[PDB]
Amino acid sequence: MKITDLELHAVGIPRHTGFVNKHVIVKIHTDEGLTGIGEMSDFSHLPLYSVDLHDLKQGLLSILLGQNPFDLMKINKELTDNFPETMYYYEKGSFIRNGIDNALHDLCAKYLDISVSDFLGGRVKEKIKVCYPIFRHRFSEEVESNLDVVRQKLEQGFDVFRLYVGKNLDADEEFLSRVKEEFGSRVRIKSYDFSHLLNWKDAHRAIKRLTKYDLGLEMIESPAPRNDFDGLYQLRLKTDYPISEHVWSFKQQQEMIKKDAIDIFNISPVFIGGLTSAKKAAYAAEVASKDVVLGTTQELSVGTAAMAHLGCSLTNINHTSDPTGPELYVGDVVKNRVTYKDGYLYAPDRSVKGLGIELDESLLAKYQVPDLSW
Amino acid sequence: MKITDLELHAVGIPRHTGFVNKHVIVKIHTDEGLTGIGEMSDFSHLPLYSVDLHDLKQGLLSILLGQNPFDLMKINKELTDNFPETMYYYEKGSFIRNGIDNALHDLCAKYLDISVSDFLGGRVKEKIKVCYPIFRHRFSEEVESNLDVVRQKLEQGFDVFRLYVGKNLDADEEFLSRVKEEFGSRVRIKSYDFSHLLNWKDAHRAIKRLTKYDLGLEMIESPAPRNDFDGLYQLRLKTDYPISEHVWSFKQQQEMIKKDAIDIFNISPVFIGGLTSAKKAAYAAEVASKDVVLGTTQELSVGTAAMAHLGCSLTNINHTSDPTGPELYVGDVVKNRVTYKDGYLYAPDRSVKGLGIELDESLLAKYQVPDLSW
Amino acid sequence: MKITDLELHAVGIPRHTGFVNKHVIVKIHTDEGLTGIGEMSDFSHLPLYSVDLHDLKQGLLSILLGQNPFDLMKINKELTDNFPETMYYYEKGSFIRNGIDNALHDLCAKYLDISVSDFLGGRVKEKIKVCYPIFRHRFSEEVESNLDVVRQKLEQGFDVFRLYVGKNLDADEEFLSRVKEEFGSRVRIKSYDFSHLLNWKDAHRAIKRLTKYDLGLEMIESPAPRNDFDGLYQLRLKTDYPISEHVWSFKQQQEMIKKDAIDIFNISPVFIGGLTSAKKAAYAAEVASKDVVLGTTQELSVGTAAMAHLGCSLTNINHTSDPTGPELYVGDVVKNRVTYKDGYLYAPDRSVKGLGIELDESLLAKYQVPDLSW
Amino acid sequence: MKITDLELHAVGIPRHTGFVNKHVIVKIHTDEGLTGIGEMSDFSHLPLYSVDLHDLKQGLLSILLGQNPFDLMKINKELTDNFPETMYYYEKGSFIRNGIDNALHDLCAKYLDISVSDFLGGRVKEKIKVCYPIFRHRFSEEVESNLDVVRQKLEQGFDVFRLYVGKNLDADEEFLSRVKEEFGSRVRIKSYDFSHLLNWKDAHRAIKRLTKYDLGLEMIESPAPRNDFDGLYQLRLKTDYPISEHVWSFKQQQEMIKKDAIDIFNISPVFIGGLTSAKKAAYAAEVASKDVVLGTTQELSVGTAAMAHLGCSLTNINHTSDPTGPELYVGDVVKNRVTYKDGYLYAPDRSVKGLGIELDESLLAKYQVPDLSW
Ligand SMILES: [Mg+2]
Ligand SMILES: [Mg+2]
Ligand SMILES: [Mg+2]
Ligand SMILES: [Mg+2]
Ligand SMILES: [Mg+2]
Ligand SMILES: [Mg+2]
Ligand SMILES: [Mg+2]
Ligand SMILES: [Mg+2]
Repeated sequence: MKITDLELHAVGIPRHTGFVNKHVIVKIHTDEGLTGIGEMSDFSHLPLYSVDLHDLKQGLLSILLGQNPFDLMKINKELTDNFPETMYYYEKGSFIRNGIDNALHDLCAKYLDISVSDFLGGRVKEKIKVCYPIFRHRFSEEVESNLDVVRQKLEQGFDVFRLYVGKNLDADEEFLSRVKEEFGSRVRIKSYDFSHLLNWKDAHRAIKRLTKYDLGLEMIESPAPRNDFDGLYQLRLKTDYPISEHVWSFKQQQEMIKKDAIDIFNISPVFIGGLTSAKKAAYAAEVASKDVVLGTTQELSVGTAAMAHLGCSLTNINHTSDPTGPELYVGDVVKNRVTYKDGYLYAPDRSVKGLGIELDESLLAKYQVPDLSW
Repeated sequence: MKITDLELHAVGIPRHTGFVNKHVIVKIHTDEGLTGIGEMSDFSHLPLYSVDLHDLKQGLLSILLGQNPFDLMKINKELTDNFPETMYYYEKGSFIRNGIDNALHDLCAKYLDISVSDFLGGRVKEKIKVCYPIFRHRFSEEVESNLDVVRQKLEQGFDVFRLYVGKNLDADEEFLSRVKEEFGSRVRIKSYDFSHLLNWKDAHRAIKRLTKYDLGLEMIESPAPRNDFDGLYQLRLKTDYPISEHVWSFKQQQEMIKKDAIDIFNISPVFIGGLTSAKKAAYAAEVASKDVVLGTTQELSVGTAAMAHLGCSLTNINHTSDPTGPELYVGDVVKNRVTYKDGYLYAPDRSVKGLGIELDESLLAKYQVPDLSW
Repeated sequence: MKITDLELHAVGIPRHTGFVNKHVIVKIHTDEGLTGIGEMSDFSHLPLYSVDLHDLKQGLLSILLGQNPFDLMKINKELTDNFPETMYYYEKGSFIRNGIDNALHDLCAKYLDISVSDFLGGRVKEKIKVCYPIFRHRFSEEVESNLDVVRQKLEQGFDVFRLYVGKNLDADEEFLSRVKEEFGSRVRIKSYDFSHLLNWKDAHRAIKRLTKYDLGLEMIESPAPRNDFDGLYQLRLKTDYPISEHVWSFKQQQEMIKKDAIDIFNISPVFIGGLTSAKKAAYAAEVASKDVVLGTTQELSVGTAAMAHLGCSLTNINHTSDPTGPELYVGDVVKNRVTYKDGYLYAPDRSVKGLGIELDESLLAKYQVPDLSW
Repeated sequence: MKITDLELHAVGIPRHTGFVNKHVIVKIHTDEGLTGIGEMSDFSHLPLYSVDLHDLKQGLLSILLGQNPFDLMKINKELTDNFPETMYYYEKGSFIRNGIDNALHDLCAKYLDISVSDFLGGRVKEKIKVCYPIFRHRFSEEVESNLDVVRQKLEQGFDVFRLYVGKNLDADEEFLSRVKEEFGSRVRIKSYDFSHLLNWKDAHRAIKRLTKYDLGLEMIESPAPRNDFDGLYQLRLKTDYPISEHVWSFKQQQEMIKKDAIDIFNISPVFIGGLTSAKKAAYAAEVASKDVVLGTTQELSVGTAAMAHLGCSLTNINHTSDPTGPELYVGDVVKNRVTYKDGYLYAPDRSVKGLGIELDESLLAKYQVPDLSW
């Protein structure tokens, strides 16, 4: 059983807001005709340079050609050797490794005629609670528009949201006051996300006035600069609420564990390099008796499905997660877009082998983009 | 696909030394006729009390009956809920969980018609280097006998050994001097194992005189009392050689990681509760950029095979391991025992489904024992 | 003067709630006809396995046979060698050592024709204040039932209780509000016990809202996971109230002392291995200028009497203790069940030699159980 | 059973060197005619003031009169309340409490018709290894004289000595060189005692040149100023050999434990206030997994016997102790002095009740002194 070819399809699916994110859909072919599909989700992040996909395909074929897809540990070591972890949130090498490793999981599962769920340790639950994002306000003039978003997603079933804060605290505060006023307990904002834009002391001040509003608040995310482990720790000690942070490299995670800097590890395959790497991160968290939540970069259906299977196999997810990427796009490239019901992401049909998602050649062709250029 | 019955066979296989260790061979049956086999290896350790196997079978059936063997994460959480980690090296609950989880791996692999190796992440190598143990001297009068053991195992291919030290340093020293003298570089003693019997400062003194002899020395193991994390750390700082310690609970491992107390994590399924738990421990080590070696409690072929598959799937095993249990027994309960050659333990033929080991009913009957009584 | 035989009687005494706890009553016979009695209190705790009493009797006879009961230090070292401390709250080896050491105290005292009190250092007081437990609420619907419990025990003299909290804070809060309302200062809740189910930060949040009600509150017990010494310390620093924790091993106690992690050491013979071990723990606490309280696992009269003698001999017990085990059972196996008056546990009659409690063969036969099976 | 009177006899027994040390022999009488004897050993230490024995007798009678001698915990708390621990090596209050508590142990044991050994926890061994002291050299001219002392005590059975060092390192070095030369391995110097006269760094330098000679060296004692816990710790880290220090108060011991400042706790009843306090110190050491040795202030037979019983009841004495006080005096006030054989102190005949030592009125009369004046 061996890998014989690889395909990288660049696609651009516009968000309802108009901005077009670029993704790379992965196909790994074998000698027995089985093909695994994966997704190098959202390349549209800084740094402001783009990867040559023709060159990339050659490099990856050099790595995978002739290999046994079941040698996940071996292949992942080789992938990491060529695309080293960078300690940077949006390292493009992580997105690349992610697409390949996830496609490998789909491939192996298909070969074994089982769901990716059964290749990941089975089911602990059938679905995980997720939230819809409300992006940070810059002016109080945006509050009204965001209240409309909340009302709309709420009727569609999303009763939990996460709010990006830090730019305009007066606006953040107005929004929260308005939601509490109009929706009462009908809606919950499980997280106030600072996205690393404030130093911990400024975050503490913000946290102090924002938490005046507690609508089912579960965590404060990224309340310190990237990799400021000591700052996270100090803030963790002054904050009643759990502190969460994204995991972007094992080195970074190792340091936050050693220092007991955070309470919840926000893990997402795309940022750590795939399902294999995400499981390791999740297990490291488990060994350290720490909670986990699934994060997101706004992936499409194929990338979101990966997390659906992973999330339903973990025993240490006790809070609301973030993967609602499909909700932000006008379309996708699959035959069956992932489904959200009552603010929940369900694991794909367990009787369907592989990832449980199927690509649609017509859509792949429709959203096709020449390259990943900016 | 569900579990329908469970069998626990207590057996007593005498060591070449005469002492009879007791083990419990596990069989997990399903509705489709597939059966997984496992081993609750060596119950003959303190505390000086024994488990009622009739009661145990009922308790475990209560847990497993009707479950889908592929729900490893779910089942393991339930197993840990009923047999909590104890922070004690020889917690019998660990041996119990181990036998069940390993049998589940064999069961799932058989169902999928693949080797346990392919269910664990594939192969990184086809074999791992192991060592044969030379137990601690009490009197210098024992040195000669142990030199005979070294000469015998060496001609059988074992060129690497581990030496238990700490009781009689003069005897330890004579042995090492004699081996260096007679065998030169033909033999290596990869570890000096104190087995937690000395406080770190006394170990440091011992390490100082013993390391005068360096025959391919790779590590100093358990040079401090059980759970003395601070002592291990201090000793790690004063010792040039890597410090290794057995992993017996996630809490203990978490603390040694946070404190950077050791250099090599000695992991063995039996002491941590099975393959699922051992993989998590191995991955936590990997995430922390720490080395791993496979340890042992002197298991039989079924338990040793588990480590053979695990060991060949890990990318962070860069030292010699310890599983040579079968070499200490006069027999086993399998059709074909594990295979050693030139001091290496080979992972069973990847073409064979399951664990690649098969029970022998007549041998099971032959070594059968009524209970686990002392 | 030597030990000639040993007897282990397994018994099951149902609680008023119906659940039947199993205990093992101990009898140690000598060559001079004197017999010491002890109690391996409440074996009904996880792990979910049970000890073979036939095997256990053989192992213990192997240890005790022919020994001089007055060699307590020697015998206890040997007991600990065979039943090592585990760092786990409910290590069955502790229960076993406890029953033997306590029976030895009874035996020696009888031989000397003095009360166990006079063998333990005499009297500092004649009784110690204790409290009755109110188990944790899961639903607010249980509050009424627990208020009835409080009213009933209060009229029987128990004006002090301990409350298990952490599962449903809204329910915990309602209960406390209701008691303050109905009983005012007539009743005191000396402790809010989290039983290690919350990580320290979540406990801190709970402590913050629960302590809004202070009905003679004396301590916050186990507000962190088992063995989370650093967490206890951090919480100790953020909490005005004393922090208490159970002592289950010398290693654990040593760490909480070194780190100044807690304010009150909750000591109970059953969890530390007997009177000899409990005295050492109490004295270590004294040397460290730390307060002590006697804890419980809900023992019967024989086990409770042990604590009555111990408690009245210590000079560092300045808070309310927990041993009201007999109050939860429908019966016992003694001729004289322990005395509770005005919420106080009195030390047995000092003029009666030994423990001051006598077994009742008829009751022993009535509550006899064939084994410790689950 | 109650205390009815107390007697304090001041005595002066000259050392073979001529200097006359003063001690106070204690007698505690009861209503049943039983009398306990104790010893307030060696009052001849700074500070340069002396205690009024007439006043002291009144103060102690005020405390003890009418009390039940078996109330050791109660009486000791009261003794400590009136003679608080001082954190100073030679606090006279400790000597005072010691004499009373030890007399109480003798009294209780006599009442029960058992050996003090059986009142202290029994026997673990029948004797403990001790050493003879060689006082510090000031001039190299003293070396010869001390070699004569070694040769003399060696033929009498004392093959182990302790050497006081620090004043003249050249002399210390010559002595050690001369002993190694003349006696070879016939003699051992188990400890180099600095007696707190050097700051830790100067001690380290001394330790470096003195340990060039290792004649069965077991420990380095008091290598730092009194109560310099941090200095002891730092030195403990730079020294291969165990570091030992005398225990003179629970506060001091608590700090050395918390800081892990030493390896061996040198405990002596006289410096800590008696058998009751010495046992607590020994147990605190045990709970902390630390080794213990019995120290000395050069007591007579009654005080030395106390340690003989204590020493043979402890399980954590794994090194040579120091009580050879009787060997330095020309006489005593007992009918039969303690027994040494081959460098061991034997616990008095266990079949003899009480301390196993009896006073000689004739000797008491001939050695009596008017007071404790300097
Ligand atoms: Mg975020
Ligand atoms: Mg993105
Ligand atoms: Mg080992
Ligand atoms: Mg073993
Ligand atoms: Mg409690
Ligand atoms: Mg209990
Ligand atoms: Mg000294
Ligand atoms: Mg003196």
